[PDB]
Amino acid sequence: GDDRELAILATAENLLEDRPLADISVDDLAKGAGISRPTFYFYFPSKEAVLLTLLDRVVNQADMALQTLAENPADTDRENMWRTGINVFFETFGSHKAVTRAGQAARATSVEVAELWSTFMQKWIAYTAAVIDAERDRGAAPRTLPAHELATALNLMNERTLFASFAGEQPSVPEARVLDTLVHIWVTSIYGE
Amino acid sequence: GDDRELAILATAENLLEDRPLADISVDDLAKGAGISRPTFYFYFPSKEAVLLTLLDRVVNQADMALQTLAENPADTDRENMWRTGINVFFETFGSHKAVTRAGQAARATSVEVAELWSTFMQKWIAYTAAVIDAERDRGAAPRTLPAHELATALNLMNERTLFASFAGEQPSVPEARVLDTLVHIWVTSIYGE
Ligand SMILES: CC1CCN(C(=O)NCCc2ccccc2F)CC1
Ligand SMILES: CC1CCN(C(=O)NCCc2ccccc2F)CC1
Repeated sequence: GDDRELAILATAENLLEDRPLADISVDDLAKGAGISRPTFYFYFPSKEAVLLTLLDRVVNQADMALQTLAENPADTDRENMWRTGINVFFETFGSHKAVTRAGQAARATSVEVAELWSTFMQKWIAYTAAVIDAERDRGAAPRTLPAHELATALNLMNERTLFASFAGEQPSVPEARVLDTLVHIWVTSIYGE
Repeated sequence: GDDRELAILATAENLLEDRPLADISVDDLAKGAGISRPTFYFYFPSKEAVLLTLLDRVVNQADMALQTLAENPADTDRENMWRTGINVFFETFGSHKAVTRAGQAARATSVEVAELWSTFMQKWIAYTAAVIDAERDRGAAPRTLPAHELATALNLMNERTLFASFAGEQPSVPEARVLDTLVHIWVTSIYGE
């Protein structure tokens, strides 16, 4: 039950490593999961719905990791605080490159996928702005841009830059340089006069 | 000749303001341009090719504006230098929101559109890095990140952030705040220790 379901999800994530969702069939997913096509339709209405569930898992995994961090302060300078936070997204999405890639592309064709990204990005921006505000209240960060607007641009930078790196797009920051690149821009823009 | 062609381009840009390219027909474009469908096929192979030509015009317009700037230094602080430069992209693409939007979306489905964006973004990143390097050589900017990697992330930030603003995406920086937001992040990340 949960097992045929997990098998479908696992097969899907595996096949997305070798080709886009458009070139993966329900027959492909049913075969890999060791079920029939009708049985597949019991668990999911479409291959699109399978991707939505995989994305939902990855996004929630990042979100839960960030919550864990937010409850367990690492005893560290402000630079490492931001780095450890950005690193949740670098490792979580970077550990699931095929779902990241397919799920980013599905934003264009799926209202549910677009709304999932939007909902979480809104949450992560709100948390970023809350942390900036705390830094300003403690006198460590200067009162420059509206915190929520700065948070929005930094979050959108990370989305575009991380995913371009993972995809090896031209242009992109090399994956082995992208964390240091983003941390630098976050720290200088949050603390800089 | 060039006139039926310009009419097709103008009709296309006008119709893209009210709906996506998928919901615009060649009949729609031929009618608006006051020609027949066969005559249309003389000027362009597809509605896709029409969008590519419109994008090509917008991208080259931004590029030519930047070249103009690069030959005519405004007598100004470093902050206004970067602002005037970012503003080329804000005004050029923001003056052509429907082509920007459709052309951004076509990256997913058109190798020629993806390669056009890539080619120009590579040029703009190279120029950004050249300016940063000049700032470092004159002793105004510190030698922090590799210039080309910093340039890449700042350019990708601007792409994602400007286009989200123009589209009114959730989340996005309000359009009336996006220039100041980007300039702040550019200046603090380029000059900041
Ligand atoms: C899809 C994208 C992926 C990249 N992304 C991202 O790196 N945000 C960083 C969020 C963050 C870092 C440090 C402290 C708090 C905090 F919220 C947003 C979502
Ligand atoms: C599609 C995107 C749109 C946004 N974008 C962009 O703002 N780049 C800024 C480029 C720049 C600014 C100042 C000086 C030199 C310089 F090159 C890149 C391309």
